[PDB]
Amino acid sequence: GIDHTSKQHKRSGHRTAPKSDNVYLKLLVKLYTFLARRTDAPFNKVVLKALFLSKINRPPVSVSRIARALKQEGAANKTVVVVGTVTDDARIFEFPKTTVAALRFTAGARAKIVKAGGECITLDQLAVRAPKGQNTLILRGPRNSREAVRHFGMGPHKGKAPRILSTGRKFERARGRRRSKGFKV
Amino acid sequence: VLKKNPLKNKQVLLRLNPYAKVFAAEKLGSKKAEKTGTKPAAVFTETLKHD
Amino acid sequence: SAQKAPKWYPSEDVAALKKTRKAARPQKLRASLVPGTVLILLAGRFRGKRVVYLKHLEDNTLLISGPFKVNGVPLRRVNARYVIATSTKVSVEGVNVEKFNVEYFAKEEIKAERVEDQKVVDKALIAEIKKTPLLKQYLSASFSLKNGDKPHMLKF
Amino acid sequence: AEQVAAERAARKAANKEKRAIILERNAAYQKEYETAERNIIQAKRDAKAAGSYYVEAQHKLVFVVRIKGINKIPPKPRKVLQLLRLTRINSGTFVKVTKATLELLKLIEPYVAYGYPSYSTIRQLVYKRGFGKINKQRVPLSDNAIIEANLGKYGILSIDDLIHEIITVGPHFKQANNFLWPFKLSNPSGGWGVPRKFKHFIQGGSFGNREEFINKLVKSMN
Amino acid sequence: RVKANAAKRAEAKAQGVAVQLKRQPAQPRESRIVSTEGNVPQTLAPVPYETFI
Amino acid sequence: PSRFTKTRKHRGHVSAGKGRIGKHRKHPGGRGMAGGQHHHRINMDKYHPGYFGKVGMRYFHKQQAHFWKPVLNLDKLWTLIPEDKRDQYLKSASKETAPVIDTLAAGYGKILGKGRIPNVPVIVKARFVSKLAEEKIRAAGGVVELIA
RNA sequence: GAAAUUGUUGAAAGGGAAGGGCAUUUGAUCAGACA
RNA sequence: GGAAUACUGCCAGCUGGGACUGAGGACUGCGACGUAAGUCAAGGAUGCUGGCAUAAUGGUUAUAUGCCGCCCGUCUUGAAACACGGACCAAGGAGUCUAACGUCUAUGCGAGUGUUUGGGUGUAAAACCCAUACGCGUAAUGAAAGUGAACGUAGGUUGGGGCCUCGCAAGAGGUGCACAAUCGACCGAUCCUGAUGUCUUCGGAUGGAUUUGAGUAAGAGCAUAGCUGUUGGGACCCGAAAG
RNA sequence: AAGCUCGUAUCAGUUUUAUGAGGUAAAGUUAAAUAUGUAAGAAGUCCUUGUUACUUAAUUGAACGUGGACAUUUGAAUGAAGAGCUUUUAGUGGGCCAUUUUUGGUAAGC
RNA sequence: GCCCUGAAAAUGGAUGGCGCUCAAGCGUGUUACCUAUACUCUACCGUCAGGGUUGAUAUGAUGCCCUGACGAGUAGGCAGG
Repeated sequence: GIDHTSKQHKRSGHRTAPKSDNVYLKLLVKLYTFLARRTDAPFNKVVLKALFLSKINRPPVSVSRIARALKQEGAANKTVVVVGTVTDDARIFEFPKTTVAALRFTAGARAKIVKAGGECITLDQLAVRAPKGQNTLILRGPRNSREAVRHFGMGPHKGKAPRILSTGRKFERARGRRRSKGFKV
Repeated sequence: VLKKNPLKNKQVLLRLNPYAKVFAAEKLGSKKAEKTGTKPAAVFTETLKHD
Repeated sequence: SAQKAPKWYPSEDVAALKKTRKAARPQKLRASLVPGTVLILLAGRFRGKRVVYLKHLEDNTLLISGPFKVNGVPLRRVNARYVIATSTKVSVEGVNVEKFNVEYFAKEEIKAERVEDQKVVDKALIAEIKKTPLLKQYLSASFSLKNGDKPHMLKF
Repeated sequence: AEQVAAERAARKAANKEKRAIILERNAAYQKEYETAERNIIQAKRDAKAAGSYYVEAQHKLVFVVRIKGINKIPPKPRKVLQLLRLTRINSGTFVKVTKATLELLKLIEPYVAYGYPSYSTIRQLVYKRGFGKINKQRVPLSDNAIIEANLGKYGILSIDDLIHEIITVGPHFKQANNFLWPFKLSNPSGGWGVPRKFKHFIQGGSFGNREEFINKLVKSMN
Repeated sequence: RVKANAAKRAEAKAQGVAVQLKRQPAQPRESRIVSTEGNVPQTLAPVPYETFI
Repeated sequence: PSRFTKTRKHRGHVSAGKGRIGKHRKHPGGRGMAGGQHHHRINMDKYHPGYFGKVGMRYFHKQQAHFWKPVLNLDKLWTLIPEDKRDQYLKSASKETAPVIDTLAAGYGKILGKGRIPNVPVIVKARFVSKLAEEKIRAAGGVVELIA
């Protein structure tokens, strides 16, 4: 027999392909498995594995975050890419021109982007416009801003906000949460 | 598709090691040795034959 | 339908065969087989007879004659692997033999050509045979093994 | 298209040079070995004629073979064997001998049999059992492009250059010796000798340092 | 050792490299010729048992 | 769908995924929250800190009406304008005409200051305000009328 | 009109159980295939 | 004074017999051999001959022979156990539903989201359309009265996929999303300071602090579905002495 | 089990060099063998001139920085089916034996 | 050193049995040989990892192919039927 320093028959723990049954989704997974293979530029290889991401791992990139990345120096002419959904932010009262390419836009972020003389794109047209990825910005939305991640790792002195039904007085503020009743934490 | 051992199957032994041909044609496996006259000095032999 | 269908079907195309690297190369007989050598047939019709080797045919068989005047074994193809070669020779140089081939022996009573050449060859052999005493009696007799005989010991 | 025709005898010329350079370069490794084995002979002779003695240079390379099964091994040796890449019974690789690697062997001696390989066995193993490690994948050598596309950065552009870097224990011994997948041997052809393997070679078993007697055991296993 | 390594290198920067700036383990000892002249091998043998009590 | 459950993969195995030593039995740790001071204490501490005890004043007959005070940051506060009219106010922003935003009409009880409205003067009606909320409004050129 | 279980006929087997695995001989049967 | 054998080791030394395998299926490659054309044992088998077309080979099943083979399920450190259950057969027979949730995944929309308590309607328990609210979410924090998030390109430093510039490339530089570390600024609570001011004890500006929060710092949640998990229910099935 | 960010890379039931700690065996205060902590570089080194409300008798220190310079023998051996990261949940919580030591017990399949 | 004595337990009785004496016993040495599911080489099944291949004018992109390595398993978990 063989003496193994590792565990045998052990998968890599990655998405080889989406779990979605969506048909039009798999047409992009089909389009970027082709470009990732034959186009030698890493951009295609980045967008591919971003089409396999689950929902929780795809937070939406608001149309305000898109305006920061344009204020970022030299990037005002780039074509921002979002694999995910673009959402509207009206808290910004001005928006640049530029371009955006994403899977899904919300109806609000479609107007706002079109409103300024800019343009909304899909991913397929980006592959046709820039197969290699010339002059693009990928942007991810914040992952740890979720409501559940707020609860991850609860335990003494970690400040993790216990999972609880009702918030207010009289619900788990008393013994162990303050020095006067018992101890603190 | 299948591994052809050298050390048998002379044709694969000749793609590896292009020197295998001129090795044998000149022998060099059976190559003879120059002759020497040196003898062990009488101290070395005295030690070896000792009690 | 009693069975739906497979949705891709295998093609009835046949691929040709990869070029094989093998070549017909002439058999190298074992060193005990020399033209004009008493042979001992180990199997077949004539198993046990003691016959005289003549020529090595193109099909790798061996051409033998009894002679038919002696032990009653005609000119016949025999496989070199079923035949014990012996240590006693007859002089075969008096025989043409150039007329033979494998095509001659094809199957495709006995034809009158094969009876002519049967006797033509013995004129040369039966001359040489009687020269050593008993070799006419010897080429006529059948071999056997006896109680106590050990083929790994005995010489042939 | 030019293609097939005009790039053939253009390429086929470069093929001619690789083995024309392997031609001259191996000739130099054969004259190098023989005059070294001769000077070690002439030195023991020139000394005995001076009434003196001649101590050999110590052996800079060993070949280790794993003699024991895969279980009931204490933790400390079991970690060493895995650092020499001895993952099964009867396998083995070449080990450079320094003070660092030499106190490892003292830990695993009950579990291995090792010695000093001659140029004979280094040449048989590599030709017969020698494989490369290419993107893992344990490739058989069989060709000079498998060695040149991997070790060519170091030189070592033929299989005659491996055997040289291995036996001279040259600078690149670590790169080259890790480019060889561990040698998978068979059991000894004529048996092991002795009734019982797991005594030390000095008490009549198979393990420990058997020195130049390893050349004979490996060949029955090759 | 860090400073010595700094010295040797910057020194060897006008010396045309060939640094050998690592530490290497104790090697197997190289060849040599003893000289029996003046030193004769002294034959020793095991010694018999004794009580000596 | 019970064709997908895992007890439809456990057919044929004796103990049905519950183990052969500890078996599966009725209530090993008592019903519900029982033993929360005693044998489940290590659980209540860590993941329910503060469970036991009493904090402050009781309130008899509490009504959530009195306490209704929704909050609208200066982040938004321009959303309350019709998006068709809205861009009429952003451009051509002067006094003698200023948008009257009734925040109680939209269900808001207090205007907080979270940040940066634009430079357009705006009339903001609100029940309550915060000290920073007006400073940004009033410095934008508008005012805050209080209502009831 | 199933199974336990039973009567009849036929076949085989049998030295203190019976039954099973690997292997082939012997008996009965079976296609396929060729042509 | 010469040798030879022995022993050890090596040859890219020679030759003979035996057993097993024949994967793959147009060419490609590396070589070898030849002035040349070409051939070859060089990225895995071909050529020649014969027999039976048969139950010959092969299957299937009973028997016989050689070696092997303890009785199943269960608890158990340990069962073939002189531990427990089981004569046999057929049919029934055990992790379900739900209310309330955690993680995970898919889907629609997305600073929102949820049509179905109800009304309109209909081919009539379906499907279709819809006003008002309401629930969660977008604001936290204190027991409470109460107050309530930009010094700055929503900041700085280390590291970061990706993109852009140069260069033959190697690599360096510019920008750096998410994310991890870390120091700041902002809101609330606790302790400290206590301004121009005032119905003279109200007001609370300013400025702090090895303090504290389930916070801000360009929103991500809502709804349905599914797997797995938990709580209450007869609760995976059967079973008490009792009250 | 679900994956996530990444991929030349920090690691390691291992040695070596360097350097601490120990008080058992033997010795009769001394002190092993085996085990054990740390280090072997870029989060580095040398210079040059900035910040502070701490520190100083002090333009002096401390901590952090700007500018410049030294890259793969970059700082020992070997190895590395890659390194890290998170969520979520099953079973288990009666153990038994052998070796090398050892207490209770006369000993024991204790 | 070997052997004998010391040496006595209950159904019949066990170097495993027969039986073995210049052994088929005891101590030691050199060889030859036997055979595990382990080792080497080959084919095939599956698992994992790494790569090749989207062009009409066919039939599968959960597809086809290339290359390697690996395979015990109760309680338990998962994927595919």
